[PDB]
Amino acid sequence: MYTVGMYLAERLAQIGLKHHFAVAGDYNLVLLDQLLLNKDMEQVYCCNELNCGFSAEGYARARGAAAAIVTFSVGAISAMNAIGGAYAENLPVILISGSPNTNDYGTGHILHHTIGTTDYNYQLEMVKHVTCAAESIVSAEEAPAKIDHVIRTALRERKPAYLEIACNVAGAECVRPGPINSLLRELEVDQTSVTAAVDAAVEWLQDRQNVVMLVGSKLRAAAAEKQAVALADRLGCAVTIMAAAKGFFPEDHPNFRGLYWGEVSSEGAQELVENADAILCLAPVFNDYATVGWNSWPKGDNVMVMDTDRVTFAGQSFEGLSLSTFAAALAEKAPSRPATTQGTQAPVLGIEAAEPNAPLTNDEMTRQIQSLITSDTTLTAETGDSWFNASRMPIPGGARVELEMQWGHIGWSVPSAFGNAVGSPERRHIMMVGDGSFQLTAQEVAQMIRYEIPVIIFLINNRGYVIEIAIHDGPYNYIKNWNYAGLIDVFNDEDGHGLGLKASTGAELEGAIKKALDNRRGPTLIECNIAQDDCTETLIAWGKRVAATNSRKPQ
Amino acid sequence: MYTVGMYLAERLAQIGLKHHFAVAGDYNLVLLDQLLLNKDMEQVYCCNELNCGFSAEGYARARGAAAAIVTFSVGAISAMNAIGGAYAENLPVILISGSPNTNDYGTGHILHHTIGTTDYNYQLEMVKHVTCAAESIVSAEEAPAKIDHVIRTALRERKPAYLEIACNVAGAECVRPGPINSLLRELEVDQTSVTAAVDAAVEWLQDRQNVVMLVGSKLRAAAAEKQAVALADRLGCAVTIMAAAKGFFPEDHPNFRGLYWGEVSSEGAQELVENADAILCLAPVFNDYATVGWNSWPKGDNVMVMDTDRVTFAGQSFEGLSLSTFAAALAEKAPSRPATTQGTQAPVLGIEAAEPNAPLTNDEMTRQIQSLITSDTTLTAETGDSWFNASRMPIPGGARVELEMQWGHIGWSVPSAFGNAVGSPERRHIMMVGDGSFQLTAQEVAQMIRYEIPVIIFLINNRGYVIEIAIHDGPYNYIKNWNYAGLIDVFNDEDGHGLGLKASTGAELEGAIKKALDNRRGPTLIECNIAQDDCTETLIAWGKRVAATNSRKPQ
Amino acid sequence: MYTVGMYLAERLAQIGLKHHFAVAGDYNLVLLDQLLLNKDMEQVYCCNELNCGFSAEGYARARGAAAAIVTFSVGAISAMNAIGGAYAENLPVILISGSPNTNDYGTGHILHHTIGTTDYNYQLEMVKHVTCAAESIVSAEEAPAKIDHVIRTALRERKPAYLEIACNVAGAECVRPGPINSLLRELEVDQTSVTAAVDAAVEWLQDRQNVVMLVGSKLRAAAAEKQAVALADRLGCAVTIMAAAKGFFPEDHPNFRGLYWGEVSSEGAQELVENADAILCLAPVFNDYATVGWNSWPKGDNVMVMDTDRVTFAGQSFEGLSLSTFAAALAEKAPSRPATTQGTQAPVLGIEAAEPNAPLTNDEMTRQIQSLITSDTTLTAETGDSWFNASRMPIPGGARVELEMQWGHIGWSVPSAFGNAVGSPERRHIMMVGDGSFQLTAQEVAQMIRYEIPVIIFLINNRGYVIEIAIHDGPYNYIKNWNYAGLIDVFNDEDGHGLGLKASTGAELEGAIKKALDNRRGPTLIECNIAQDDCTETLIAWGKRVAATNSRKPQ
Ligand SMILES: Cc1ncc(C[n+]2csc(CCOP(=O)(O)OP(=O)(O)O)c2C)c(N)n1
Ligand SMILES: Cc1ncc(C[n+]2csc(CCOP(=O)(O)OP(=O)(O)O)c2C)c(N)n1
Ligand SMILES: Cc1ncc(C[n+]2csc(CCOP(=O)(O)OP(=O)(O)O)c2C)c(N)n1
Ligand SMILES: [Mg+2]
Ligand SMILES: [Mg+2]
Ligand SMILES: [Mg+2]
Repeated sequence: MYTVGMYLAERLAQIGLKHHFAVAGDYNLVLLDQLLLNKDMEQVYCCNELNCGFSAEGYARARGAAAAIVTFSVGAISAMNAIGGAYAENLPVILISGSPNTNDYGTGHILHHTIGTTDYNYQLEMVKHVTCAAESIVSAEEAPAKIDHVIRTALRERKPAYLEIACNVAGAECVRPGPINSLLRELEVDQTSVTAAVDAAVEWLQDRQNVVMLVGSKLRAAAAEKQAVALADRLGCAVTIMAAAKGFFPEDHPNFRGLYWGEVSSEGAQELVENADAILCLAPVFNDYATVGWNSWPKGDNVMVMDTDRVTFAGQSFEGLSLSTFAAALAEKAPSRPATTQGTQAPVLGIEAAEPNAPLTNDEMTRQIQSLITSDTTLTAETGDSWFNASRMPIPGGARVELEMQWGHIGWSVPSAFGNAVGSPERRHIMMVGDGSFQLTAQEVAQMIRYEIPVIIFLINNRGYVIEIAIHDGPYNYIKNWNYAGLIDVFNDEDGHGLGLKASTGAELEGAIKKALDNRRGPTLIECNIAQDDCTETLIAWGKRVAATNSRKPQ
Repeated sequence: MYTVGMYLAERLAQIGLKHHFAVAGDYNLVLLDQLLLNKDMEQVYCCNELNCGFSAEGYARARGAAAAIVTFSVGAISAMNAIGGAYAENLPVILISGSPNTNDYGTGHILHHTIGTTDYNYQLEMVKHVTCAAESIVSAEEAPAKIDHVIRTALRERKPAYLEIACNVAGAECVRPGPINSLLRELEVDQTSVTAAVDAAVEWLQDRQNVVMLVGSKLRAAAAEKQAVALADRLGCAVTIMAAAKGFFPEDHPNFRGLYWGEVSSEGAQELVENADAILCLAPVFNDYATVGWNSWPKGDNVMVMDTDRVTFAGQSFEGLSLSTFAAALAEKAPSRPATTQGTQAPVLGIEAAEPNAPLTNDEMTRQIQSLITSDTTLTAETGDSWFNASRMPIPGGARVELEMQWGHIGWSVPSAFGNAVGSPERRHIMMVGDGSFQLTAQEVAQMIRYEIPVIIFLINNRGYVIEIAIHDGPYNYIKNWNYAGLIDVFNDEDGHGLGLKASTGAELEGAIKKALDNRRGPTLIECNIAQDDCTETLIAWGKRVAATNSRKPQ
Repeated sequence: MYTVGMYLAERLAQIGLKHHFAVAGDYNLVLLDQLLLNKDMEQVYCCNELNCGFSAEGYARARGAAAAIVTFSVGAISAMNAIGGAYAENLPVILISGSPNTNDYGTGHILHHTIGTTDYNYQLEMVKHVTCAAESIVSAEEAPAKIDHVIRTALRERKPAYLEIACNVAGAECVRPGPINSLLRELEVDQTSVTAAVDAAVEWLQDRQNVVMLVGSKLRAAAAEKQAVALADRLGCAVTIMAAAKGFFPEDHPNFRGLYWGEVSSEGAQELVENADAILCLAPVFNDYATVGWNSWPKGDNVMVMDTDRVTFAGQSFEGLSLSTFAAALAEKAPSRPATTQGTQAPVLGIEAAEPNAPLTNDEMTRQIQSLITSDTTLTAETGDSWFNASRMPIPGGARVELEMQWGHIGWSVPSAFGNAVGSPERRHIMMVGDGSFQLTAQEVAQMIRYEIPVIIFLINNRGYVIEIAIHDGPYNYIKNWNYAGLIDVFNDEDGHGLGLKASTGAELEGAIKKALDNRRGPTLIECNIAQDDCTETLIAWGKRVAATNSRKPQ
């Protein structure tokens, strides 16, 4: 007996998934059983569906795709928040939901876990707004076409997708999937467009001596990181990153000149980019946060925007190509433009160590975290002042930084780091999460414990929502303090090997970090006591610009 | 300076809210400031937006309405789950989201907390599927009409509604709201219909000696609890409840004859209902869980269905009336029909006290919890075996029992008990939650601690999803155990006055209950060690019927 | 045998429908049979579903409600345009669609008249955007509730609504509807609010001497025509209408002072409104066309806006009332304010009779049409220069003018007049329609002929889209000329009593009108030869303002 659920599981295995995330409910139990029969995947359980969804999202940052299985409505609607986040962050997460028995359609039956009307279609209609494809299976006959359609579309678009499978069809006899080379099939490229684009680009660079590359947060989605390097080596020009693009270009590189983020840029990088004769933007996302409230937005005659399927410059826009293909072809023909590398250098941390027994500062915490980042390290940085600490940390080549600056859902980091570490266990896994963020999703630390995932968690306990205080202060920014370190042994109970530690000084942090490195059978949470008043100066400047922009009057 | 947010606050206070629930975010901060200016309300903060929504939902069970305020997308989509919950359970919860600055509409700008496209309307489009009204405010001029339409429709339909307010409109100058008697305005009743319905009902009851009232879960939504009592008193007939209707009819009543729930009914009640010549159903919801998988569903010649706005019986349907006005009018003219009360008795708990040092049983735990329920007690019972324990407990008249049997989102109980206790602090608040459920929403116990809410939480630690085991067993039912009692110390830190206790015997439970009653400055969690095998026999019988119905094969 | 379709037919009869409109399709044939069994209604067939929908719309203008019955998708989507129009113009039209057999739900079957996917819900999801209620019926048991919900909501909201009925459920056995007084039940009014609103309104009028009523296009939707007269009688002030409100206030009232429409107002009416101390706006719609491109929009301190459910003035807004109840209560307490009636005059047509043999002018045509308008005449005026001719015609009390100025769908007038004449056959029915408009819907004249409906059609053959030429000229405004008068013979064939006549002079028009008045057994089309450049001066002035407003550059 080969079933619909096995077809799904076999295709998920062919994507490269070694795991999928689940929360059981009576609409998906038979489905979950079919997925357990597949030998190439482990079925990982989560506390709640918001966390399950974000676990899949993190797994997708490790493996290029992921799958989250939930129950109808009560499960799926919370997961839709994580799916919207996958869409925002350009990740192929597949959300599969159990759905009502086929015999209930066209009857007028009221069903459990619904709003209590005869419409069972509302979940599909809701989820279409946060997915690139969305299908519902009510027969075994139609399942192959729909399963494959959602997976193929997700992988090609780099966007999440949705399936629902009727609870009484997940175990129904289904045809077997045929063999494949890859489930990712790109669109065929138009060589006329690439050629005309390259030649136009070469002509445009002729009278432009000061050239800067600006790397954007869609570069990984374009699968063009290597072609970005190739291009950079032939131009020999300065390379900068947008905040959300950290780790998508090696900061090791001899021509790297730091972070462009308007008035909160690395030293020199603002005037570098803003005075350049040619700015080559590689897959940028110029949203209100990245532009510091619409103040720092490169555009005009001096800008070339290289999106994932398009390049635009000099009054022209060339389409039917990929960033991968255009960057590779332009690399062949690009002239030397080294001027912007001369009389500049890669930015440094600029934090000399603190007196080891003094109260722990933000700079000092940032310094020790930075020293932990190897070339086999993944650092997950939460929305909060962690964006601004992570943004000023130099990293070695091969190191991966995970940011969620488009969606910006606080608490993302805990289940994301869990999913990421499950998907790339060979790497060292670090995360920086604020106290506020941590409270939304804290319970997934228990699943890190259950599955023995050695994430090192730097909890910044600054007694509130500090980034919100820098935008607009009020009573809503002040939260109930927990003993975050002591939470670990509650989640351990009898079995677990999590470790909960405290650090109120440089010397205490140093010692906690040693014990964290040695703890291999579970996570280690280092509660860092940082003063509420002790945040980055970059956060305070950005926050003021964001507050002004959000509050600007109507017309 | 009178503002849009102030207009909203004033109307919310006019509904009778003394609290509203919020999670801050930059899209709603200015709105939160305006709501804070209102003298008649306190602003209660939550850990996450899912919990914030269920806290409002619990508050609405106490006060008849509630408000949750969230930020765009990252907040709102989680809260949509709880709003779907509010729809399912017929509760006027208003969800208010902060939304984008008016100046970004029609520009093409990409905004933080969005999926990254130019569509800002997608949240409104999603939330329409789980609300009775949903509006978007982008000007102070239109705000009054949209605020009032949302609030009025919610209250009248007994369904949740949605508002989004542009972050730069919340503090814009607005006209003042006029004085009101009540924002609940009902539809005019059609007396021609009432009269004909009553006259037809009297004629239908002429040759029907065995009459039984079956009280349903929409009776509170109909605002017809008193009229139900008047009708029972006049008929003098037997009165039963459906599982979801507990506390909507007084179990004190001399003519009460227990729970009707198919094969898992109280003693006698199945035979009583199913053999009656007339069954008067008052506001039923005959879903798949309530009918035990379509096996126990009263319909046909012997059945009268009284919906909130309609009566159906004897091949006729009468509308333009309300359950309240029809029940009253029928009580005036109803014949005496006492035959079903003669010789029978109201059902008894029937649990003998255990030996005080024997390992704690489900029965013994149920016995001690049942003794805590007074006429001023609210018992919130979670989806789990707590549904079946709660449904076999007799309660005194005036006792309130909260079940979420249509939506059935595990974890609902914790934030719902929180909001309900905040809304009715004069009452004693008891909570029955399973270990599995507790893990989804655990963190809101920290808000009970923050706001000093003396909920007594009976945590049933049976080491997994036991109700899911009764449907279909597999590895997905077994969760990571926590030290649930010890979690209270973590949430307390230095501030709090919550108490965490364990009970493994009848005597240990007794002492923990006594310390629970004496703790007025915070919640008391009592972790009860119940065996995984030791669940009610009703759960097992009901579980098998549900599995067989859910799994029935396609056509 | 009492069926679902009979329940529907009986509820439609109870609203006051003596007709419903249909286009047969295999999905609705059985439903159409059920409807035909109803003794109180005739079933009227239309050429196409756009026309069917607009025929219902016109019927609703006569009788307050209407019904159009169509087939799935191929029928319903065209009808949605008319439904959109009904929403725009505040008319309770019920669109009923046949839909798929219930056994196809949850199967994956591909069905005829669909887009060819397994989704059959897409029609319902589309129509929700242009309706106040939308329900799908897949069982006889649920049919009564859904039928009554859509009808009651439509009548109370004064908006259209949607039903779909499965093609195998329309003939299914149903319970019978109970007797009613009226299917229109209003919301109970809040006396506290009315009292405060009237008392603040009186106080506000006490301090303001020059008062002017401005009658708006939602006054009929408010059902407040008579209360408006009472208010005008107690106030004794000048009364003006907005263009779309023509006929909603009697123009031979001694205090009527004409049309307010910015710079295209009738003589003296612009100054009268714009220099007033108080402007009482009774149910206005201030769209871009009504305000002459936002140049003439009364607002601010001298303005009181009475909506259908709200009153707003002097920094306050009162709700929980109706325009009907509020204006009646204000009519008993308001002060006398006659100053704006003194000196001024009710405006006249001001067109001298042309020399009878001179080429027909726009003025001469307008003069002769104005003469036909009696107290029991209904004039349907199409989008085009007819808007501007109708708006400069004085009409006696009781006369009705139908304009579609919110939706503005050219061609609406032909099927609208047809439905209106079917619904109000005791009246004289006149139509003004342009050549361009007529071409979209000309075939419904054949239905006028079929059903012997004596509409007098004045077809203005100005050879193109003259209103669009005044906005912005180009080749898209010039259309193929037809022999419009000769079309009547084609539709007559050997059977009908339509008359088609040409008028190129005042004498020929006079002769044609006399023949039109004598033709009782069918419509009379009078094709009037009007020069392309002979359009009203008001159209030119208005056209320029609209063009400038639409083209205004982005920011
Ligand atoms: C789900 C969600 N809710 C609310 C917000 C709004 N928000 C953004 S940053 C922030 C504060 C984060 O606090 P913390 O985690 O303590 O970081 P800190 O700024 O203190 O370092 C909030 C409440 C959000 N982005 N996502
Ligand atoms: C959000 C959500 N996810 C999943 C489910 C499916 N579900 C129903 S009962 C249940 C088990 C609850 O277990 P517990 O709280 O331990 O109570 P017990 O049955 O053990 O008494 C689950 C996972 C649900 N109802 N809601
Ligand atoms: C369905 C539809 N299509 C197009 C338009 C745009 N439009 C508005 S007025 C008009 C011209 C109408 O021409 P005619 O009926 O001859 O009247 P005239 O302007 O000549 O008086 C057009 C095409 C519309 N309102 N509705
Ligand atoms: Mg913080
Ligand atoms: Mg359990
Ligand atoms: Mg024309």
